[PDB]
Amino acid sequence: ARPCIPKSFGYSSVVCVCNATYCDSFDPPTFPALGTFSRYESTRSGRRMELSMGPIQANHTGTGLLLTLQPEQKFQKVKGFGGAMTDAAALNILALSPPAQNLLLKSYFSEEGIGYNIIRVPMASCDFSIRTYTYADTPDDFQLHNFSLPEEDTKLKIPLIHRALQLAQRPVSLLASPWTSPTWLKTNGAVNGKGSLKGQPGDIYHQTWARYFVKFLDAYAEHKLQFWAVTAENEPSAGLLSGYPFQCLGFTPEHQRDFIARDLGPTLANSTHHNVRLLMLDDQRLLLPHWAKVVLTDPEAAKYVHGIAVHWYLDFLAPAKATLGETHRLFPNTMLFASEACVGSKFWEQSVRLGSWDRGMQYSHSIITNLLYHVVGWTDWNLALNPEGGPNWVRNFVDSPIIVDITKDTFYKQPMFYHLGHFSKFIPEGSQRVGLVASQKNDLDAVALMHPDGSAVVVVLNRSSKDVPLTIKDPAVGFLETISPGYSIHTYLWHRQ
Ligand SMILES: *[C@H]1O[C@H](CO)[C@@H](O)[C@H](O)[C@H]1NC(C)=O
Repeated sequence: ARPCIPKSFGYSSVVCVCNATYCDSFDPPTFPALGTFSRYESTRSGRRMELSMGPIQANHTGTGLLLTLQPEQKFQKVKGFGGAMTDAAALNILALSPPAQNLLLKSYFSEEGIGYNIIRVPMASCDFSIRTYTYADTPDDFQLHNFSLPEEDTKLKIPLIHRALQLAQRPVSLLASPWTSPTWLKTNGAVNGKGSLKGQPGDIYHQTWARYFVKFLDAYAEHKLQFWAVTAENEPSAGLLSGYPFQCLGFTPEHQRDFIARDLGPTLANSTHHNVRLLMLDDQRLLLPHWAKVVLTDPEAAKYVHGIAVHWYLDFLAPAKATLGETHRLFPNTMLFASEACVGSKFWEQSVRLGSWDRGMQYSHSIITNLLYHVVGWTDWNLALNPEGGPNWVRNFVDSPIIVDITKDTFYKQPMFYHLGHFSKFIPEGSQRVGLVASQKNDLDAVALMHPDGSAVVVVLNRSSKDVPLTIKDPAVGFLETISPGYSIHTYLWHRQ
């Protein structure tokens, strides 16, 4: 029930200011009767997920673009939306006073916020850490007797995850991903650079690494936290590049295939955590469908892979059809999940641009393209970063939906936050993407889904500067007459009975 406190920092739009005693928020969900729709709108001009309502009439007065809901045409069901609880995000959140911390967590996970239901958790350190470390740095301890969780986990990440679940509107799913293994298991004996596991799949090195996954899950289970899934490795292709700066662990598609088939798969299966899902790839989509073909065409490996995790750098171009589309065609029964997204890597662009509407549009656009190409989930990177895009021990290069200003006990909600929210808040787990036919060529990006209870949700993004007259038809209800303003994003919701 609290509006956004706008503030400009010289970019295309504003950020919403939050501190220890104030943050913009929503009232509990209130669903209108059949014949009425709810519209949430955000615009570059300043509007932030503002709610309005209107009628769905039997008569059609519009003569422009028409989007027709086709509920009978069913597609993928949604797993959820969320972000990463990296060391950096945790450090930034915990730098605020407790009252502010709660307003930030509520913004993300609460019904008063945008209802995140997914949190990606790095297994030990990555570039968004203030130091390098793994859970077993003590050399040659192949039985992992000295495996343990550091302060980053027990004092920062875990307590914040518990608080998020507590505030959570919906059940939250945890996803774990490792960047590097202890250095004594790597060919190059370093946390980064070009290096992979030593030996070959099946040996003591590969068996210890797989055991590490189990140890990680055990440790977190001791802290009353269970995981929905883990990925086989974060960006496995990065560890094949000479001089790679961040923590990594190289795997060729063939190496991952064998590691999963011979080590990871069996090990997780024979553990008490057998129900945890295993996602392969967890890398850029331009590596598809090749990586998919190499791993999934091997029965011994395929039987352990539940889905394919993909990453994407919004600042770059990548054909979705040749990657996501082709991969779904070749393996229609293996879910596609976006495990990491980020923007601002442009060498000429600042890592953090407070109030950038473009970066927001890149987020919602990416989510729509993903949804239109079978993806069941979209996961952001760092939940929060400081004004310089840190802390990062190597270098700051990406933005974050929420920026924390510790010296002022305040945090800013970027347009990215709201563009993400237009989906995360209104698309609960179990929602199913359905048909939405455009009557003619247009400049809008749109997607329709059906909630588990049968109600409809349609997101419309206008990345152009011109207002677009629009009519949305639901065969069972009628016509919804509206207008998609230039540089705006809308989420429409309505009962179908
Ligand atoms: C920031 O939040 C409110 C809203 O603008 C502002 O009036 C106040 O000065 C700050 N709140 C506190 C006490 O931190």
